[PDB]
Amino acid sequence: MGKSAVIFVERATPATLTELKDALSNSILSVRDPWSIDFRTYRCSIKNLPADVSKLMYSITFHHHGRQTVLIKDNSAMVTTAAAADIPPALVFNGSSTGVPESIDTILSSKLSNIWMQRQLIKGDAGETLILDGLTVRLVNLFSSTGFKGLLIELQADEAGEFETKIAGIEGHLAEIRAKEYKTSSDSLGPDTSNEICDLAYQYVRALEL
Amino acid sequence: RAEGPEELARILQQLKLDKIIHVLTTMFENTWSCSRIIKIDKPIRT
Amino acid sequence: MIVPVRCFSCGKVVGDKWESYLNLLQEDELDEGTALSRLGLKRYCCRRMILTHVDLIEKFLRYNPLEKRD
Amino acid sequence: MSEEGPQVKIREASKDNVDFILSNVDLAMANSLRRVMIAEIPTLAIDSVEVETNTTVLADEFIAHRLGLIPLQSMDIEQLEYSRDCFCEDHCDKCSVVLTLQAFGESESTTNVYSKDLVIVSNLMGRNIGHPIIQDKEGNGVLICKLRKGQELKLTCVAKKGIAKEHAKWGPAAAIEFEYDPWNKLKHTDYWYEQDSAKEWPQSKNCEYEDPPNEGDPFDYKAQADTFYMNVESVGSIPVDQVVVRGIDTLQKKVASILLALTQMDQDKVN
Amino acid sequence: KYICAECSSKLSLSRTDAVRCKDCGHRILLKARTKRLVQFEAR
Amino acid sequence: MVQQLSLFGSIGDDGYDLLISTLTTISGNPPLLYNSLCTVWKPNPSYDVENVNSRNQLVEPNRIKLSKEVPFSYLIDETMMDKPLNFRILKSFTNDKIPLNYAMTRNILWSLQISDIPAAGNNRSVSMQTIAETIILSSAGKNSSVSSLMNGLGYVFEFQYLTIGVKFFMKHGLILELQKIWQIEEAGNSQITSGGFLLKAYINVSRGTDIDRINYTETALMNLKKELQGYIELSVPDRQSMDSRVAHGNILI
Amino acid sequence: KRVDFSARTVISGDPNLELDQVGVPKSIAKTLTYPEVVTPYNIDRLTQLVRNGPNEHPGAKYVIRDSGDRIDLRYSKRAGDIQLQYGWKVERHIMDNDPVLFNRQPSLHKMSMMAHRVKVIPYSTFRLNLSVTSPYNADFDGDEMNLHVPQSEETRAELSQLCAVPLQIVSPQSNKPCMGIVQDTLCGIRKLTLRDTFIELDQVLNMLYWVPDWDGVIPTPAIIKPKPLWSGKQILSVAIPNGIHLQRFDEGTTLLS
Amino acid sequence: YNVRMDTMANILYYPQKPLGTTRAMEYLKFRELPAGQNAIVAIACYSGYNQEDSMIMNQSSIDRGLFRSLFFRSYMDQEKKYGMSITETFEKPQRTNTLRMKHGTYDKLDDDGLIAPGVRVSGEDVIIGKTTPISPDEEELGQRTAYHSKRDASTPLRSTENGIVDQVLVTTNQDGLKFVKVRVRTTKIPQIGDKFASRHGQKGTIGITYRREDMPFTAEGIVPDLIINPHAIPSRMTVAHLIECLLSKVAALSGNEGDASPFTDITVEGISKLLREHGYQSRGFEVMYNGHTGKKLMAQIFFGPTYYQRLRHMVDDKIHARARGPMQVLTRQPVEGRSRDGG
Amino acid sequence: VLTCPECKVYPPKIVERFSEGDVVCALCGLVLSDK
Amino acid sequence: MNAPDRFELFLLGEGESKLKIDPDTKAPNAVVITFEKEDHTLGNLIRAELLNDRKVLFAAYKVEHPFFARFKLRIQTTEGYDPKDALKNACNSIINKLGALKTNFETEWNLQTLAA
Repeated sequence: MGKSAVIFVERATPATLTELKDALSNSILSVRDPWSIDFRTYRCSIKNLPADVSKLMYSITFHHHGRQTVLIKDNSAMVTTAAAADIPPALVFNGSSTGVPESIDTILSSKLSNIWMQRQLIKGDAGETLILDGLTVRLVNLFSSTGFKGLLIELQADEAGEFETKIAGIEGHLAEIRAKEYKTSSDSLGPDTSNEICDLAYQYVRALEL
Repeated sequence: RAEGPEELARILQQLKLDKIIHVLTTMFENTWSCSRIIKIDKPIRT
Repeated sequence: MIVPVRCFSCGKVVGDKWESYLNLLQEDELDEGTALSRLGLKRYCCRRMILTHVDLIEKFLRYNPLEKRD
Repeated sequence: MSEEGPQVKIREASKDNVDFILSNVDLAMANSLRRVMIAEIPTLAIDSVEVETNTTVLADEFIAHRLGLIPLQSMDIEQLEYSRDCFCEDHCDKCSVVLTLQAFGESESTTNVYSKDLVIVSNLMGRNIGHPIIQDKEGNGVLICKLRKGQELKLTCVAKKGIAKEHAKWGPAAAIEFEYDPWNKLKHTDYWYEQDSAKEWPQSKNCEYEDPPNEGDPFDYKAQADTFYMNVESVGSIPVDQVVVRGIDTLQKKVASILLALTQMDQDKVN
Repeated sequence: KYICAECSSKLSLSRTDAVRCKDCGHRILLKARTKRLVQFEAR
Repeated sequence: MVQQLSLFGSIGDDGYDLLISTLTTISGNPPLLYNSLCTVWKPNPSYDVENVNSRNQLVEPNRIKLSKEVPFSYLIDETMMDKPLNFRILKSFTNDKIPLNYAMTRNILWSLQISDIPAAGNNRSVSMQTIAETIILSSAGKNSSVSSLMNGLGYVFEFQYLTIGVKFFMKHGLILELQKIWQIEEAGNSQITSGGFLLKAYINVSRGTDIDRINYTETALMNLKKELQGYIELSVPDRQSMDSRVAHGNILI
Repeated sequence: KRVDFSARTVISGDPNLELDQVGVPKSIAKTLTYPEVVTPYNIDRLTQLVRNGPNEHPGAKYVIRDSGDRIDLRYSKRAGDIQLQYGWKVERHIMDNDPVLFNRQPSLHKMSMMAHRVKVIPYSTFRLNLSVTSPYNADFDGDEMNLHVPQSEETRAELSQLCAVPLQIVSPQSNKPCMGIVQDTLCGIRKLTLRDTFIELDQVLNMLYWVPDWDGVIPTPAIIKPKPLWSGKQILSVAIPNGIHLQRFDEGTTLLS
Repeated sequence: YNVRMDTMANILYYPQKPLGTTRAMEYLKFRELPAGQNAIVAIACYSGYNQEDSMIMNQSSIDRGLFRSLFFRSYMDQEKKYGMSITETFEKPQRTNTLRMKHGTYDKLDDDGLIAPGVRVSGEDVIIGKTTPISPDEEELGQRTAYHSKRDASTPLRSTENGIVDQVLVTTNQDGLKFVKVRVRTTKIPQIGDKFASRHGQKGTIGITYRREDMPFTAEGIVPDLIINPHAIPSRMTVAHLIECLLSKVAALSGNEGDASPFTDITVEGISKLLREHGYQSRGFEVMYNGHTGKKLMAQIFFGPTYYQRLRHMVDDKIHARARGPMQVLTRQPVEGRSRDGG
Repeated sequence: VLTCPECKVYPPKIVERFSEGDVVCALCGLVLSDK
Repeated sequence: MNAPDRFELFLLGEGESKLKIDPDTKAPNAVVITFEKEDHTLGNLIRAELLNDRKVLFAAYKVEHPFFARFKLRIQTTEGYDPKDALKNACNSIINKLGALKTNFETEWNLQTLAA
């Protein structure tokens, strides 16, 4: 079972990504294609709500994992696809689907706009992915509406035996570059049920919260 | 899809060069970690 | 109408100095130019703010929003 | 010492004013520095008011506009967030400050409502911010309104973070003097005279810091503007040295944003 | 609710009562501002 | 999102077998069995949606359809494993009773779908309807379930039904469906399409702006209808019957 | 008689606008319309315009069918629903480079009612080039002028091929130009071309960039050594087209003035 | 002005008594109720946005409260008594028993039918609820239903007027009928298209506004509150404008009221002498730098305070457009009137 | 009596646009009577 | 009222690129670069720095209308040298100069405080 972790640095500089790319250059084995990610928050527009019912809904869009959206609310996850190649053949065959769906963000922001309204949008484009010995590291700069926000690091490994050691090593590597205020997370949404992309989205939410 | 005789000659020269490079790189890897990331601005004087 | 808080031209603040400026005029019996310069008003735009102010708030105050005649 | 870079000579300083010379620098750089020092440095100011009781002789937006210009301490403004970015609804605890104003004219003699009576009721989280700026001897600060017998005013204020490119209320610098070439060696200005131009035009205080030109010297057609004389005064919210340093930092961040966008676009072109 | 015009006395009037003040007997009556402050957005 | 161009009709079960043969004579394809299960959800009345812009009518509340395929092992009783799994089994599906009951469907709790009333005007020869669709692949969390998800969005369950029928694929992407519909409640199961089959022939268009394609689709549908003249009458249904907004309640069945 | 599809507002001056272009405020552009016909060449942009709605510029306000029925887009929720066909009409807002007719009262002569191309701008005033204020006998201390919108293709062609500002320069009352450089541009073009005025490198570069018809060639200076300088006549000659010849001899001027 | 419910009223936030006053003003009381403000004016050419009587203004000055005016309006209504029965009532109408209701929002009305002070009214809202009883024999040609026992007679706001209701008054007239008066407040801020004038027949409109960074500045960091064109001086021969500028500058620098009465002994040379005592070029010129690049300007600039008045014509009251709308009863042509959205 | 010929709903819901001289059904947006 | 919001001066709209580079069709090795939400403060600085490179031939900027915050820059350099590289060098030099200026001012201010 693969494991993943996410570390977000808030006080980063524009050139910190290059600094961390060069500081790891000795162990860098290869480089792969760039990636992107989107992060929306939707708000509840109804006022007759109970106290225990949350008001937000976080939508995370993964571009490299085959164009998939994940909706998060109160530690509850939902995974939607929008590509014609991800459709289970039964739904196509029986007639439950017309074959060319839409992203759930269009549905939230077009038809249900009287229940949910957008509040923010944080984007990340042209990230870099590096293959190290039994590890893959992805770096990207986060841009909000106002401007630069911070640095995002996501780590993924296939063997879970020595994940903590790798996390500690990367933390130390950030330490020599004097990035001392960083928030990390490797939590799991469900102890018994393990879905990789849902756990990744939950870790993103836990890292990016203010 | 090559267009020029000079282009064809350059293509064949590069063919010989990178064929030799591939042969020796395979020789090293079958025994060695090369680097495919480093690019130097100025070629090293012979 | 109460004294403007800020100067319309150089961004400075003159609002708080009105009370102390009025003091120098009759307690110390000074002239207007020296009193204006005593409070750090050096650009003539700040002197313009303080010097030419019509204080109309002391007339509305003897009055009520209910029953003016004609 | 950094001998390859811009040089600076401070001659005078105080809580409000800094008076200095900037040498070995282009004219474009000094002009951009002053433009940024006036226009693009964040500060904390009142951005919304809601009123409960108004038995005064003034309007409501009148007092709102008067409140929107009062200066408040904004030393640690780097730890607040733009309210358009904070995930909170309306105003946050991390993306706003809140004050309250209450006054009542119990006495027969009229009572002045100053700015010392703004009381902060939100949680500051140990940040030095939100205090009103007071510069007069008596400590009363900006006078806000006037009251009589039987008149009351009650209202609540929300103060936020912004720049001066959207309203004049967030500006931390009053007026900055910018001079150079007091002898007109470069022939940048052409004087207007009746009889003798050398006498009608007074002399700047700065002439003592350069040597007068000699009539036997032909016009030097190779010089460039290199020495500037500046003076900067602050409204009071930010210390003036911090005004200069933050202007330099903001210019640096703008150029770095340009650099980052260019690198991103080059990576896109690589694809 | 309402308010007198001379002494500003606090009065409450129905839909049928005479429009007069009880203490001074004047014929000029003013309203009272909305006690519950209501927030608005200028659009 | 598609523009679906459709024509409707119905037949009595007596001719059913005959009809099937004729279809195979035209299409050149054999029928394929299928089934499905649809659940309809409506906005929660406990929540007051003042956001409906009453002075402008920017939007009106609507109903959401969630569909799923169910294996035939839930629909075949102990008397029917002997027969092979083909279309003839539909001949035994004439009773209002069905193996799938309320408790099993409650135990189950996909494709999410929203639609609008067809286009107005009397110069339309086929029912043109707009559909917005998405797919739910999986989920997780402490309350991972369709019911909990739709309550999180703000919707509640209204009813459900079960469709069983056969499909014919013809040229140009034309799909012809023969259906039987069973409404399901705790009180029991009732076949609304009693003693007959509901016939629906339709095509999908991916982009509504392309008009050459839409004209071609209408030409194909009208040619198909003119082929079946004298056997079955294919007609445009009532525009006011295919309206699924919450304010007004009716259900074409 | 009174008419429809018209507006009236004060004027102002804009030196950055071209000669035959008028700045139209945003709201006045949101109120007046134009009935564009849906065709294969515009159905995508027109569809996006209908989706935009009537509260956004650009947008649309009504949709007319083939049969004459007209659907108000505001009440009909179908901004995202109406599918357009060939021959329908979208009543869209007025968009950049739409011809308009523009005048000032009293309209004493032919040259007081001229055509213009629109440019949508903020704020509440109209914008004009500072050289058309002579035919209109208008200044900017409170004058209001009138705007009329054509509603067809023939009418638009008439406004674009007959009444355009470019075609109204040589007036037929006295067979001489009715427009020219006026006021402060005239006061400046004279201070520029004295023999006294010399220009350094950076300003010459900026000035040559400002001329939108430049060809990327830097004129060789007139004083190469000991310092490169340019004369005002040299930079101003860039605006003047090529092939223009002019001779004028004043009092007491020889071939070396 | 606080009490009076006039049909219209304009008030200025901060009025300033002029720096140059005639001696006669002490009898017109113009230093008690002024009508303008002392504005720093630089006569110059700058970017070409002030030609043909336009002017350029400093936007930071606008933001700090220069030339900002309150506006006050009022409406009246009363119950009419046709015959012996009261044919008009002040009560909030209900759609159950009323016909011909207006599209305005009746929600802001109280139970008395009168809105309360402190509510942001807007376009086409109603502030007075008036209902007319109708005799049963009167039917609107089939429009009336069984339960529509009354008609609406409310008074909506003018289509453009926005602001906050400021006062409501209830009284009775000579006949004892009820009487309501509503006063509404608003704030007006200068913008492109307004109208300003000096005391010498020199008026114009704002043509563009600039921020303090693009404004040319002097070596002392002073910035002109407005900039006018010099092509307005020669043909008008308003030398008194220049003399007023010079004398006001000297009075501001010195700090005492400067006489400018007619037929007196003050001369131009005398005030120029008094000017040079302070340290400025005698003819009022000054050295100013470009705002964009920061260079020096080749020509010096005439600079100094003046007095300006904000006239009564705003662009918000002159702007009008019409696509379609109401017609006329007889000729069936678009109606007359801007407030009635005519052609 | 004035009814929408497409909604066919009784009693009809109708809004008059005075500033445009139109009568508009409040459901389909159709324009019934002009001027 | 038609007054646009002020925050459109410093907040990019969605789908807006802060830079846009377009080759110039008239002169070889020339590019036109549009900057958004920026004014003379940046363009003057960048052009004055680009005028110091001996391999840079042409460098000029303009702000077409004072209503909108955006401006155009035009660069032309010698053969075998990329205008984007010239822009990068200019930005690096400006950043180094500003850093040196900040260090000098801090040293002088601290010395004055010691002498205060």
